[PDB]
This record gives sequence, structure tokens and C-alpha cells, in this order.
Amino acid sequence: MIQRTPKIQVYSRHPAENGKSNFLNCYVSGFHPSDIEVDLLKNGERIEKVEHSDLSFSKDWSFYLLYYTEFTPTEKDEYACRVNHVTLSQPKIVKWDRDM
Amino acid sequence: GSHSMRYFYTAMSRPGRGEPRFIAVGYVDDTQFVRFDSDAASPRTEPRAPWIEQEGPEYWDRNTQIFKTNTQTYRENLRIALRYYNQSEAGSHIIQRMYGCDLGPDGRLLRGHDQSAYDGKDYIALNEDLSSWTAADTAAQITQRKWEAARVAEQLRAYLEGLCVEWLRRYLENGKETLQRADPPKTHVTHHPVSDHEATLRCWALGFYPAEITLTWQRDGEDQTQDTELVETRPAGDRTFQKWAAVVVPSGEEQRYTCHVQHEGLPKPLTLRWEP
Amino acid sequence: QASQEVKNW
Repeated sequence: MIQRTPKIQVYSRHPAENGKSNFLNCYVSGFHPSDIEVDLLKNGERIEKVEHSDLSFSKDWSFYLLYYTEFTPTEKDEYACRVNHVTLSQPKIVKWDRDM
Repeated sequence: GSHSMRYFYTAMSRPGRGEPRFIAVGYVDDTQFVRFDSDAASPRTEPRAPWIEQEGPEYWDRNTQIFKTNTQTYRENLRIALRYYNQSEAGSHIIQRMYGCDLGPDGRLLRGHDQSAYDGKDYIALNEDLSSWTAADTAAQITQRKWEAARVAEQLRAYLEGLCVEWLRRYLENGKETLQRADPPKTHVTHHPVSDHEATLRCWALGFYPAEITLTWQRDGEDQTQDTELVETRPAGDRTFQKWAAVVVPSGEEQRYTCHVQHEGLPKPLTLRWEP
Repeated sequence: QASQEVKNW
């Protein structure tokens, strides 16, 4: 049927400050149908402790979810979100940019 | 301000992988307060906000019964929808529903809602009169005739004007420290050169509740809608939301640009600029 | 408080 691909934002709960504990978020939205696979990556590797919100949807019926993990940002460590969905030929990886 | 209560249902078939999953979530404004998931180890209505925890066992039992019954009803609705669209039993399909009540600032019923979708497309909706239906296609007209015959709209009207409004007002009182508190955005403008002759100005709004906000850029006092990059409002994880709006401006023209913020938590609309 | 009305398609 008609399918919608996810939008992806990767960001922190609070302004990034190296050495200070924080939360790393991957917000996926705008997608249909609801099955979706989301991993958070720390230097390429899947973080094991990741929670997510309860499925809900927007007024246009598209779904959204927040995936989140506690993290302590540094200058060297790189974070990303990896998303798979039926609309994607291959998983999409969005790198965390502390200015966006 | 104004307030709303909404329930969101999603029922998802999955041939070969069991019976369809049914999930229900309840919100007051942008605050989730209950969830039910038929795939849980022990499916029951679960609290998602501190102010709902005080409800007594009669409350949890009534809502859990409703959601268990809905699980069965929407499994049958998914089977019926296959017949209405001549579809095979091999595919996965989704029914979604959102219903609830809006209050105005006085606290009276402003309007009620009960709208449903099939595979992410509008299917049927209760009209604003709470007495008639709008069907999106000839399958939903079959449903419409059934609900007209059963006077479903009269029952929904009684719920939307009665129990929905009464219990929304109750939750607003029990959760007044949070549900009736608007947190205004913390705002600032950042500056990022994109070249020797252009730079991005990004107007940030952080830490706000509820989610509704307007962020706009003006150049020489004229709205820059077409040239403005506006991200979707996003949850921070602590109940609050975030948003930004960005424009690419000629270097040396930054002070011709102003960012305008409207939010319920602000006594007056805010105007800000890049402060080097 | 959820609605108890049955919506049979």
C-alpha cells in the first residue's frame, strides 16, 4: 500500500558539554507502516541499553517514536542513529551533530 | 489555556506471527498518561504519568476491560476490512483511531473527535455535530450505514460531552502542577558561516511545554517562510520539546534578520537577533 | 477515561 519513510533527528536532551552526563536521542517520525528498527551507535557499535517511547502517531496517521540512552559526551566519541524500515533499500545512518 | 484529552488506538495484523497487536495510549495535551499493549507479558492498563497513579482499582479494571474488548473488536475489524477492500489474508494491515475532547479556556466542551484510518488513509470520521459521519470511500460507507443503523454517534456524543469532559477536568485538577503549567522556551540565535559570504543563523527554542510553538525569521521585517529551514518539533525526553528555524544570510547582513517566537508560556511574543 | 462504545466496522 502507500508507505512513508521515516524522518530522523539525532540530538541531546541538554546542550552537549564534554564530560557531563546527558541523554542521546534518536527521534523517528513521519513513517508508515509502524514496524521499524532503530539502533543507537557509539563509535559504530550498537549500544545495548536503549529505551523507547510507546507507539503513537500524528494527525496525518504517521507514527513516531523516541529512542534514548544516557551518555557522557566527549570530543572524540562519535554517536549515530541507524534506522531500518520497509521504505529503505539499506539502513540509514544519521550522525549526531551537536549543533543541530 | 485550552486543553484536550485524546486516545490513540493502533491495531496491526501480522499473518504468520500471531493475532493482530492492539496498542492504546491516552494523552492529556502533550502528556501521555496510560498505555495498554496486547503483546505485554500481562496486558493491562499501565500508568505513564504520576497524577494517574491515585486512581482506584475500579478505574484500572474498567479501562483494562475496555482495552481487552477493543483488542477483540479491532481484530474483527481488520478481518472485515480485508473483505471491504478485496484483500488477501497474506498481507499486514493497520487500523488507527484517535478520539477525544477539546476544552476551551473557560473549560467547556469546544469540540469532540472520533476519526479512524485504514493503512494510514482516512477511513471514517465523526462530524463536528457529533451526530453524522463522513466516509472516505465506498468501504467506509458500509461501516457508516451500520453505525447509522445502531445510532453509534448518539453514544459517542454522550461520551464526548459527558465522561470525556468530566474526566479531563479531573485529570487537569489532579495534575495541575504539570498539566496546567506552561514552560516557556529558552531561546538563542547561533551563527555558522557556510562560506566567506554567507552564514546560517539558527534560532533555537528549548525546554518548552506544551509542544505548540511558532518560530519565524524576518528579513527587514518581512517573513522568510520560503527561505526558512524549520525542523519538526521534537521531544527532549523530560516532557519538554525543542525546535529550531534556520536561514542562510549574506555575511554583513545578519542584523537585518530577526527571529520571532510565540508560545503559550510567553506573556508577549519574543523578538531575538544574533548577538556577536 | 476510555470510551466503552463498540465500533464494529
